[PDB]
Amino acid sequence: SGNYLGVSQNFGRIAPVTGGTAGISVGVPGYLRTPSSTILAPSNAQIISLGLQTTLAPVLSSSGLSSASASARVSSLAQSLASALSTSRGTLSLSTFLNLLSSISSEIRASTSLDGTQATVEVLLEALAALLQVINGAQITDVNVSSVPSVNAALVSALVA
Repeated sequence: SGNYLGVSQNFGRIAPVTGGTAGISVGVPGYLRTPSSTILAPSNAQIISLGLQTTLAPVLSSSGLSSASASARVSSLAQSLASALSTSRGTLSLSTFLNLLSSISSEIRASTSLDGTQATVEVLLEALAALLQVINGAQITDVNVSSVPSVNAALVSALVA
């Protein structure tokens, strides 16, 4: 129905008693349980915090030093589980996520271009981070590694170029 001027000037005591029928999906989203009733409520915001958190991690943790660059990627792995405890299951996409991981290596600079000696150690630090991110709460199937370009094949291609 329509609460616009309540169709009569008496509407000042008639709240918006309209809305409830959600099409063929009466309170049952499942595939897209968005945390607000507004189609894409994370309107290139919260869904981009899966980038912005690690883009700004070295910027907020006092530059891209030999602790902050690990902290940035470890923080994304910690949010991977925390996002699974929310609407998601620690996943996003299968080919579009690779375009993210190719940038996530570039912005903290390790696991791309300069990758050659520190990157040999980082393969064990992120093999541990992939086990730590499940030790954090283990939702049974919650450890995405894509098909190679997952900020992880770069740590081997650093030492075995």
